[PDB]
Amino acid sequence: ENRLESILSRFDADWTASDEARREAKNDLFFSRVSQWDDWLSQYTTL
Amino acid sequence: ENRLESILSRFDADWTASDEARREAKNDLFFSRVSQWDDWLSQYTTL
Amino acid sequence: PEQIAGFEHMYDGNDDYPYYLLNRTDENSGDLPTQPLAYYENPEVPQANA
Amino acid sequence: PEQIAGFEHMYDGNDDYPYYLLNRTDENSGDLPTQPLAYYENPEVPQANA
Amino acid sequence: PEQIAGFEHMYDGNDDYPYYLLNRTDENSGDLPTQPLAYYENPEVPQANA
Amino acid sequence: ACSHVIWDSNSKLMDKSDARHCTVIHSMSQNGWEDFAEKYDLDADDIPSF
Amino acid sequence: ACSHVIWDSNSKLMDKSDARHCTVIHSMSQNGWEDFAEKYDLDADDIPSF
Amino acid sequence: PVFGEWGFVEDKEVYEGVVRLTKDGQRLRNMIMSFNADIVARTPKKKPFFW
Amino acid sequence: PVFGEWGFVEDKEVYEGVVRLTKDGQRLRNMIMSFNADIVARTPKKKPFFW
Amino acid sequence: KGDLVRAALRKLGVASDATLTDVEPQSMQDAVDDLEAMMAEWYQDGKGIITGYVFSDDENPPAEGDDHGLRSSAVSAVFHNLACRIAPDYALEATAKIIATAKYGKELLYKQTAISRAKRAPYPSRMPTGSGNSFPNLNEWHYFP
Amino acid sequence: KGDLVRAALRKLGVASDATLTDVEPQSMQDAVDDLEAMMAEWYQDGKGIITGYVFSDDENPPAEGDDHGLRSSAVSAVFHNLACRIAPDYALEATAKIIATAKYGKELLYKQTAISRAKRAPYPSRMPTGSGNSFPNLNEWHYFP
Repeated sequence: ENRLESILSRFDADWTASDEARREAKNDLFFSRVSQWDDWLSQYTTL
Repeated sequence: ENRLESILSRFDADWTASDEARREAKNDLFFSRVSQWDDWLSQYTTL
Repeated sequence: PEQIAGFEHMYDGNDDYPYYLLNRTDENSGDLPTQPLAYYENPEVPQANA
Repeated sequence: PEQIAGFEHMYDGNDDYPYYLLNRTDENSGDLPTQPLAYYENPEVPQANA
Repeated sequence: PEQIAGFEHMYDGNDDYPYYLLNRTDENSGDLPTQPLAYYENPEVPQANA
Repeated sequence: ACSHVIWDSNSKLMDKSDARHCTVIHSMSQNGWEDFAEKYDLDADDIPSF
Repeated sequence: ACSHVIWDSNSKLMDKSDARHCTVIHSMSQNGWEDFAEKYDLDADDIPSF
Repeated sequence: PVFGEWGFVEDKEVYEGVVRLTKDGQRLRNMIMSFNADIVARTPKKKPFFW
Repeated sequence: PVFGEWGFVEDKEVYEGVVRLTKDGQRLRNMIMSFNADIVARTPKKKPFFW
Repeated sequence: KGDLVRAALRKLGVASDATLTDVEPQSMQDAVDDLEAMMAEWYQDGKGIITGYVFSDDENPPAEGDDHGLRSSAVSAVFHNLACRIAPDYALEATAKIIATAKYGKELLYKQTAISRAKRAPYPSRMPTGSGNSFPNLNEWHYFP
Repeated sequence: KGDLVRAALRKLGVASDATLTDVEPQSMQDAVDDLEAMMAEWYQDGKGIITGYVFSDDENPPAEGDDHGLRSSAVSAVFHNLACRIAPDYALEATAKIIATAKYGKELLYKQTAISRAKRAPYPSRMPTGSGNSFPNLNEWHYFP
C-alpha cells in the first residue's frame, strides 16, 4: 500500500524485524545470564 | 528540568550512579571478604 | 489375579501413581498377598553356549 | 490401601514431612503393617541381551 | 503415629537432643515399637537406564 | 548486541552487508540523555521510548 | 538448499550439470518483496506463492 | 557484527555461542548439588533410639 | 581502573574476579567440615551397656 | 415383609439379623447410635472412608427410620461391621464368617477412594525447565502452577 | 428414650451399655470420674490427644450430665475405651471386639494431629545462603526467622 508517513515506515520496519529479534534474541540474551548474571531463573526469593 | 543548584546537580549524579555501585558493588566488596576478612557472614557470635 | 484385582490399572507402565496397591483381605480367609516376591527369571545364554 | 490410608498425602513426593506414617491398627484384628518391605524390581536388560 | 507420638518434636532435624525417644507402652496391649527398622529406599537409576 | 542492533532486512548473510536497516538502540542515564540531547540538539524535556 | 533449490530433471550426477531446470525458491520479508519487485520491476501489490 | 555459530533454518536466522548446549546439563548439576546440600544440612544425625 | 572479567548485561555494568564462583562450594566445604568436627567432639564414645 | 435396605433402620434390623437375634424395643436407638458413631469414626470428617452415608441434621433428628443414603455396594459392609460392634451388647461373639466379611467389606469401601488419593506430586521448587520443552512459561518447574 | 450422645452422661451410659450391664445408682459418678481421669491422661495438658473434650470448670461442677463437647468422630472411641476401664469395676473382662475397637479408635483420634505435628525443622544455624537465592536478607540461613 501507499503510506509515506515516514515514522510509520521506519517503525513498521523495526516492528517487522523485531519478530526475529524475538525467537533468537530471546535465547541469545538468555545465555548472557546462565553465565553473566546467574544460572538460576525466574523465582528470585525461594526458601 | 532547570535547577542549576550546583550541589543538587553533583549530588544528583552521584546518587544516580550509586544505584549501580549498588547491585555490583554489593557483590564486589563482598568478595573482599570470603577472602580478606572471613568466609562466614552475618552472625558473629554463635555457639 | 485376586491380589492385583481392582487396580491392575497401576501395573501397565504408568509413572502416574506414587506406589502400587494390593488387595489385603478376602471373605473366606485372611488373604496372603506376601508382597510380590516372584518375577520370571531373565534370559541367560547358558554357560555351555558361552 | 489400608496401611497407607489416611496419609497417602505423605507419599507423593513431598520433602515436606520428617518421616512416613503408617496405620497400625484395624478393628477386626491387629493390623500387620510389616514396614513396607516390598518394592517393584528395577528394569535390568537381560544378561542374554547384554 | 503412636510410637513417635509425644515427641515428633525430636525428629524434625534438631541436633538439639542426645538421642531419640519412642513410646513403649499402650493400654490395650504391650506396644511393639520394634526400633524403626524401615526407611524408604533411595532413588537408584535402573540398571537398564544405566 | 543480541538485543540492541536489530536488522532483519531479510539479510541473508553473516556480515549483514546485504542489509539496509540495522536499527540500533541506546539505553542511557538521565545525565546521558541530557548530554545526548545536547550533542544531537534535541528537547531534553522530551524523554524517548522503544 | 535441501528445500529451496530443486531440480529433478532426472539429473543423474553430483554437480547436477546434466540438469535443465534447477528451480530455486525465495522466502522474503514484506520490505524484501517490495525491494524485489523494485529490482525486477513487478506489481508490489501482487503477493506471490509457492 | 561478529558471529559464533550462525546460519538459517526455517528461513529464520539462527546463531549461538559455546554456552547454549551446556545450559541443560549445568542446571542439573546445580540442582542435584543443591539437593545434596539439603541432605547434609536438614537431616537427623545418627543417634540411638531409647524407650 | 583495572578489571578482571568485565562486561554489561541488562545494560547494567558487571564484573568479577577469580573468587566469586568459588564462594558457593567453599562455604559447603567449611560447613560440612565444621559439622564433622562436631561429630568428633560432641558424641558418646564406644563403651558397654550394663544393667 | 419389607424389601430393600434403605432406612438406617434396615442396617440395624439386618445387623441384628446377621448375628442371630430378632428382638426390637427402643434398643434400636441404643444400636442405631452405635451405627452413627461408627459411620463417623470412619469418614474422619471427610478424610476417612467415603460412603455417601447421611448424618443427623444437626437438627435434633438423630436416628431411626430416616435414610442412610449409602451406595448399594457399601451396604453389605456397614451392616456386617455393625453386627460386630453391637454383638457385645447382647453378650455375643460375632461368628467368623461375619468378622471376615466385615474386614473384607471395609477394605472395599476405601478401595476406589485409595486409588483416587494416589496422585503424584509436581516437580520440585527447583528442577530445570528443560530445553526440549518449548514455550518457557515459568522457568524451571512451577512447583505450584 | 434419649437420642444423640451429648452429655458426659451418655458416654458412661453407653459405655456400660457396650459392656453388657444396665444399672444406674450414683455409680455414674464413680465412673464419670474414671472418664474425666482418662480424658486427662490422654491430652497431657495439651501435649496429648486433642479431642475437644471439655473439663470440670475448676469451679466445683466436676461431672454428670454436662456436655462433653467431643467431635462426632471421637465418640465411638472415648466410650469404647471407657468401657474397658470401668469393666473391672464390675468384675468384668471387656470382650475382644471392644478392646479392638478401643485400640482402633484411640489411634484415629491422634491421626490428624500426628500429621499436624510432623513439621520439618528449618535450615541450621550455619548453612550457606546460596547464590541462586536472590535478595540476601539474612546471610547463610536464618535458623530462627
